[PDB]
Amino acid sequence: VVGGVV
Repeated sequence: VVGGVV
């Protein structure tokens, strides 16, 4: 899994 970005 990977985190999103802001």
